[PDB]
This record gives sequence, C-alpha cells and structure tokens, in this order.
Amino acid sequence: DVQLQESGPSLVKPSQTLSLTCSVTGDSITSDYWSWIRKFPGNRLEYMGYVSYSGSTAYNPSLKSRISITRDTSKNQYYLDLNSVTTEDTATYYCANWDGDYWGQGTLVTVSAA
Amino acid sequence: KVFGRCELAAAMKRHGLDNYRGYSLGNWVCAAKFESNFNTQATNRNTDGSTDYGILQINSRWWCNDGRTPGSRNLCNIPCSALLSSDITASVNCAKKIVSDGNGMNAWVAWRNRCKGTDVQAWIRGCRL
Amino acid sequence: DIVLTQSPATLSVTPGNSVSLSCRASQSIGNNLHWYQQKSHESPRLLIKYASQSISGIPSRFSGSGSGTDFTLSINSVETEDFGMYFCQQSNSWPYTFGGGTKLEIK
Repeated sequence: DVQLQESGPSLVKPSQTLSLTCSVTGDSITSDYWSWIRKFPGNRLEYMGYVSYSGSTAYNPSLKSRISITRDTSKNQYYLDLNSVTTEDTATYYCANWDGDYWGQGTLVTVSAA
Repeated sequence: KVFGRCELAAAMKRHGLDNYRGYSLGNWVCAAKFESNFNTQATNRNTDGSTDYGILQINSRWWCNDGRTPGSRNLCNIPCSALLSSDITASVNCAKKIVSDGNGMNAWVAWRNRCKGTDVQAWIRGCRL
Repeated sequence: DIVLTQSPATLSVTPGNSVSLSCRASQSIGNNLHWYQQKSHESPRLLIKYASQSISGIPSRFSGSGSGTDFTLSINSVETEDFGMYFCQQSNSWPYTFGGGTKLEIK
C-alpha cells in the first residue's frame, strides 16, 4: 500500500527558504497528483498547491509566488520550497495526494528569528 | 446506456461539472457527444494496447486499470470497468482529475477537434436543467 | 476566491445523539465539496467525497448532502472516536479552499 512522510527542518529563520521533502513508499510518484497543505496556529487550513502527473503546477495565489513544488522520480519524493518566509509561515505542513486518501503525519515548522 | 443530450446535461450539472475549473457545462456534453456519442458502454481499443472507456472515453494507459495495458498508471485509482456503468459517477470523478492537470480538457481529442473554439453552450440550450 | 463558512464553530454532543455540521459556499460549487476530520497530532482524514460520496473504510454513520452553496455533514449517533475537528473543502475552483472548521466536543 501507499504511505507518505514529511521530513525537513523544523526551525527556520525569517526571509530564508523553507524546504520540505515528502517521501512516497508503495508506488511511483509519477502515478498520482501530489500536494501540500498547511495548518496555521488557529485551526486555519490552507491548500498550498499540487503538481500533476505532467509536472504542471497549481499554486495558491495567497503564496504570492514564493512557492515551488518539484519532484524527483529517482528518489520517489516531491518537494516544497517556500521563499522569503516570515513568522506568518509558522505552521504544520502536510503532504497528501490530490485525492486526499493518503496523508503524511504532518511536520511543524516554526519561523523564528531566535 | 445512451443518454439524450438534455438528459446528460442535467446529470452532469448534478455531478458538479458546470463551471468546474473554468469549463462551462456545454464543454462536457459536447465532449461526451463526440467522444462516445453519449454511450456509457462505449469502448475503443487503441494501437498502444490501451482502451478508452465510457461516456468520456477515459484511457486505460494513464487513468484507469483494465489489467491489460502495458505502461499503465491508473491515475484515477479505479478499475476501467467502473467507467462503463450507466451511473456516470466514476467517469465524472476521473474526468475532474484529468482536467485538473495543466492540459485541461485538451486530453479529450474529440473535444479538441470538435468542441474547443466552438459555441459549446449550444449543447445545453433548449434543455430543462 | 470561494469562501467556505462553517457553523457552528463548536458543537457539544452526548455520545449516542446525532448531529449535523453546516458548510456554506460564498458561491455555487455544484457537488465539489469534501469533508475532512482532524484530531490533535493527526493529519486530516477524508470522510465524504463530492458532497455525498462515501469513502471506503469510513464508518457508515457519516453521510453528507447538499449542492450549490449549502452542504451538510451528518453523523448518525456520535461515538467517542468522532470527537475532533471537521472541515469542508471545495475543489470546484482554484485555489482550493477550506472552511474555518467546526469543533465537535462531548457534552
């Protein structure tokens, strides 16, 4: 069966680029649509975007184009790059397939100057 | 099952295809018209060993699994036989995923050749929706 | 952007009773409305697909209905495992959007 898992730094600083990787086990990433969703400190969910089987992407305009979702067939993973982050991007990030049947565990990423 | 133009238009609206991802309802009826002539049991064997299934001729090489297609991917995570029902639920679900790719409705060759750039709304005109 | 409003923000119920959670779209979205359940320290779980389609592996007590702009998620006879957050989400138009969520707590 299919399983997803988020990995990457949990603490980043302002203006830097936050990157997370989602490892997919059980089937090829080329066989589905993949996305990124995050939950803000107040139970606010935001659909960040997804990458289709073709490599085409859909990004939430709310990210003002600071987001990029790519994938690596050889490693069977897909990534999320969020540039120029601020404490506003402090949230719990999740990767899940487009259908929403498979989700990762979710990983908290705090944007802090400290 | 062979739908009537208005019958399919009403069912497709009911299955939320009206204005889904920027495509008007007429695009879907016209597409079904030229892809399968409104026939839910229509099938076509392609040269690459893949088969197009259902009202919307969904391909067995990328979208559904019929257990008989080489480089199959089953992007719709569903058996091709599920797209051959008189119930268009599965076909609509899969089609929505197909269209959510950057190529949009251009994935439907018949739609490309006969509907795109055409007055598609005419296909739902004169119908009780 | 399509906006989803969920009511009530919080709902208190006694295990065994039934409840209905509301979700309204600022604009029509046909049947493209999905329901998710989320418990603390857990990713969201899909309960209902496209307004009323059931999902394999989900309890039968969960059901959904509605079309256009008015949708509901019903839980016939709430169980303890049903306490947590419930969010609706639309895929009709990009960007996909979620409702503020309704919290279900034990009475």
